[PDB]
Amino acid sequence: YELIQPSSASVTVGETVKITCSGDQLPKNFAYWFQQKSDKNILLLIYMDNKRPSGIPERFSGSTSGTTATLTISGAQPEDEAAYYCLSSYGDNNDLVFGSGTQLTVLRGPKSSPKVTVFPPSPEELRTNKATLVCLVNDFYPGSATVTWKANGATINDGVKTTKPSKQGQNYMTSSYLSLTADQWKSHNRVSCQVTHEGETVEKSLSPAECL
Amino acid sequence: DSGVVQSPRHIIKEKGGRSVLTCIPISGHSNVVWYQQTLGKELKFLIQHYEKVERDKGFLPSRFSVQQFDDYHSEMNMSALELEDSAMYFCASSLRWGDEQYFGPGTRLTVLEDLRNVTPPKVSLFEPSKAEIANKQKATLVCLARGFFPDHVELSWWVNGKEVHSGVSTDPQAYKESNYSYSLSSRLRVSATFWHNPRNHFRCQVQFHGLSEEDKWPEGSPKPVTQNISAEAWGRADC
Amino acid sequence: DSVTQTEGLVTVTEGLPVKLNCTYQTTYLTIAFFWYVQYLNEAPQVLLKSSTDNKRTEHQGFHATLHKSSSSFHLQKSSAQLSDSALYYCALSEGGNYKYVFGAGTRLKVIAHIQNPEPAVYQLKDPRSQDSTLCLFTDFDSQINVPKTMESGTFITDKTVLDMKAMDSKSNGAIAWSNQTSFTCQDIFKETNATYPSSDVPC
Amino acid sequence: EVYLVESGGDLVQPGSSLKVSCAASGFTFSDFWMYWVRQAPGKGLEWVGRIKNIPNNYATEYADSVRGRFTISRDDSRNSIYLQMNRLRVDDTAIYYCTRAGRFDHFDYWGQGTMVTVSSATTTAPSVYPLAPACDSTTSTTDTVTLGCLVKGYFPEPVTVSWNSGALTSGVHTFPSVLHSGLYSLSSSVTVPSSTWPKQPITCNVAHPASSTKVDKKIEPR
Ligand SMILES: *[C@@H]1O[C@H](CO)[C@@H](O)[C@H](O)[C@H]1NC(C)=O
Ligand SMILES: *[C@@H]1O[C@H](CO)[C@@H](O)[C@H](O)[C@H]1NC(C)=O
Ligand SMILES: *[C@@H]1O[C@H](CO)[C@@H](O)[C@H](O)[C@H]1NC(C)=O
Ligand SMILES: *[C@@H]1O[C@H](CO)[C@@H](O)[C@H](O)[C@H]1NC(C)=O
Ligand SMILES: *[C@H]1O[C@H](CO)[C@@H](O)[C@H](O)[C@H]1NC(C)=O
Ligand SMILES: *[C@H]1O[C@H](CO)[C@@H](O)[C@H](O)[C@H]1NC(C)=O
Ligand SMILES: *[C@H]1O[C@H](CO)[C@@H](O)[C@H](O)[C@H]1NC(C)=O
Repeated sequence: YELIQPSSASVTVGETVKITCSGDQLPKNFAYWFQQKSDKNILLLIYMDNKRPSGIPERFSGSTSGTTATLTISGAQPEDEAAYYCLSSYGDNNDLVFGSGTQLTVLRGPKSSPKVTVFPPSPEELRTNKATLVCLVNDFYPGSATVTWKANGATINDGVKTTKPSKQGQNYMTSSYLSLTADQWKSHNRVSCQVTHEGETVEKSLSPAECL
Repeated sequence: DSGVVQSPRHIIKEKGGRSVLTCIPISGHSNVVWYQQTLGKELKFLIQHYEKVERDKGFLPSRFSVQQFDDYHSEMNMSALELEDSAMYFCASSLRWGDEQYFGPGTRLTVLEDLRNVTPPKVSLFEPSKAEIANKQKATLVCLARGFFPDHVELSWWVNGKEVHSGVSTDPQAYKESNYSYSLSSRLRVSATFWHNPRNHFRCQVQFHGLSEEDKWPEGSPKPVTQNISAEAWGRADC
Repeated sequence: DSVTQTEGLVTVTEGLPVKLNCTYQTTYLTIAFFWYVQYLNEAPQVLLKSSTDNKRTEHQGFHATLHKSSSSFHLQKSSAQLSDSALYYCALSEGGNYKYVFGAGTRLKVIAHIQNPEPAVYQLKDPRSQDSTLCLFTDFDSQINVPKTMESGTFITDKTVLDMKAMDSKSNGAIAWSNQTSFTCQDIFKETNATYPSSDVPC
Repeated sequence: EVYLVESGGDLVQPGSSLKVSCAASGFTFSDFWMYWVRQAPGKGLEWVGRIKNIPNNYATEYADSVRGRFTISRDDSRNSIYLQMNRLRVDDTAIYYCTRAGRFDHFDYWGQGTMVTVSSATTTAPSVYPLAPACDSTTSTTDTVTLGCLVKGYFPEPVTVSWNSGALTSGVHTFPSVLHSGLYSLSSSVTVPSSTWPKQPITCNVAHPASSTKVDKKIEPR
């Protein structure tokens, strides 16, 4: 069948969170909780839906009632913000299955602001007659900031591509790109990259693209 | 029924586990009492009930709470099971106060630390000895069930599809081959003539008892469930 | 209150008599005394029960007469069959408390008597797995003390009687097995008073 | 010291066939069932199948997602299990992980994995282009300075991007890749104090395992 798991999750350092995995055949089959860090390493947190392996944090309990097993991170910590997948079986041949994984985020408190950094197309880049404008944004917490470019004060919606990664222990980042016809940038006027940091109507503007 | 009924007859569980025992008293009898036999056989009084759930208490652990029903069906609620609770829980019944009690088949439950330690046995049929046959004019078939844990087994001999007891001798109690490994052997003796008969079948069946419905078995190997493992051989080895 | 009875094992040889001692201690008027026999792998069943102070209460072999004076419901059986091998419980029911007192218990092990003892230890094989250090000690006297294991991987069970298809005498057994595939039945069976018959296979 | 090493991944055209293996070391491969598990980039963990040992008839079981095309095989003589994948589909592109299940150990050790790319495209060598500002956009808090490299034009598995061959580790920022017209792209930033680079070398060493991408790009000023 299918195993349900909340799409995400959020807990504040020190406090405690609860991830639920609902499985129709849970009552009949065991559960297993795994942890996947940005590093992509698979970590077995709990097994037999309530027996934690030595070497793992005691704050990782794993109860399980009826058709819903649960991982419980007591006094959640920072280095705990990663992916969580519940595992179990189904059918006569005990088929195996994972949940849709859960993305818990650990709130800290130090609300920082954006740190944009636009970058004009490379000379050799234009050589290939290509204008790829890289607009970055650093040191910010928490909410994702929608980095929208603008041309002469009018949003741009073509050839763009952005992300919303988060690494550097307590430090979020992004890499909002933007392609452009070499003869579009050479013939452009006000290449922008408006960032919108959470909590504030933020607009680090930094209206770039002006010099030569 | 004019006979006490007890269920289940075998319960294996892990600590913290929670099971329930059942007892169908002999029809007519009002007085129902639950007894527990521990290591070596020492009948101990738990809680007695007379005509509905009227009671005279005993050493019945608070975790265990039994009650009677209209049909007089009485069940024993076991909760927070511990290795110490590993016993033979018999249920006896009787009529008016003072005359002849009747024990049911009993429910032998075994609470263990690690279920994963449960495991079926390995039946092996060892044929007679050429010597024995010649000298004593007899054929002794040795059967040896090995490496299994909960000594919840019952070896049975089967010759030609029919069960047999004449000439059979199973070990009284299974030995502890290891700390987590038991073993039980038995033997059967038939004439050198019967053994020689190639049209004669011999089967040693070992009824093992494992987990059931509440099969919360680790998803890393086969759940050892109650089962029948055997080993069979025919007549004279062909020369 | 209590009903104390013999604590030994009372080993007996078929044919000789038996006698399990049982005395009681009650504060109320006893209503009836009973003897329970619980056979290996079986629930405890009544063997016989009594209420009068002299009724050679008889049943499938056993007999036991009660005597209030000296407070006793002793049990005895002249001839002892191997079937009698079981656990025995002495109990009673007394007035007032309604109590149904039970006796500690007494194990009973009747052994066989071999006419012409033919001590012998053979080594049987297993067509299945290649490993199989098995030995069979049979027809040895019912009084000899079968040796015990001296090392791991090895093991010597306890003697056991078998009476094949009602024809004649029975036979005492005791099998041993080990992993020390270096040993032999004679060695495995330390202190040996037997013949270890064996040789190469014809054909 | 229990070790599980996957091997065999590769980028191959759809409808193809790939046979990846899983190596073992640090235990009795004997009393353990092994399993296969892949995972799509942004997708969750997905179980492929399992293969019991000999005492269990080596019984094999596959998820529904690949019951008729994917197969597993065990080789005790080598202490390994394999995955024969046929009629592959792009949606098969993933990193395959193999784990184990014993009498008491369950899904404890996982291998690094092995990438399988099922797509109708070819290794498109990357192209790194220096990123540098200095357009004194009056409102300069240039307490520090940043820049990097724009690796663009690659598509195969992940790549590597160092700086000054490691020396520079603080102030670096390798963001997550980006799918653009079937071609990947990635940049790497670095932040130092205003007076540290125009003088000291701020080179970035890009790599692309797929195709010998021994690149170095001494970022000179404009
Ligand atoms: C048994 O008793 C426990 C008390 O801890 C209770 O939770 C449970 O519902 C009872 N179940 C039965 C079948 O008596
Ligand atoms: C279970 O049995 C195995 C083998 O007998 C033993 O190694 C282990 O210590 C036992 N208990 C547990 C929790 O593994
Ligand atoms: C197992 O053996 C250990 C010795 O290490 C002993 O302490 C323990 O009581 C034994 N447990 C069982 C269930 O036999
Ligand atoms: C196991 O025992 C049951 C009941 O005695 C019998 O019906 C069944 O055939 C046995 N199984 C085997 C494999 O002999
Ligand atoms: C009572 O006497 C008999 C006769 O020998 C003996 O076997 C029994 O052990 C005695 N009772 C006790 C408690 O020793
Ligand atoms: C053989 O004896 C036991 C069981 O066969 C086994 O555990 C042991 O390793 C072996 N003997 C020795 C001395 O190792
Ligand atoms: C040794 O002791 C026995 C007991 O069986 C006696 O019958 C006999 O004289 C002796 N037999 C052997 C083989 O030593």
